Amino acid sequence: GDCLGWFSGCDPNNNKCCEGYVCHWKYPWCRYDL
Repeated sequence: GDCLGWFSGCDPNNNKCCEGYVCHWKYPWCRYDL
């Protein structure tokens, strides 16, 4: 494992997900960026 993943939870200030995902304040879970 390298990144958190859309399934994993992350923060907007401490985003630790893989390219493509975004920790928008809207929700904790990593939301897609499409």
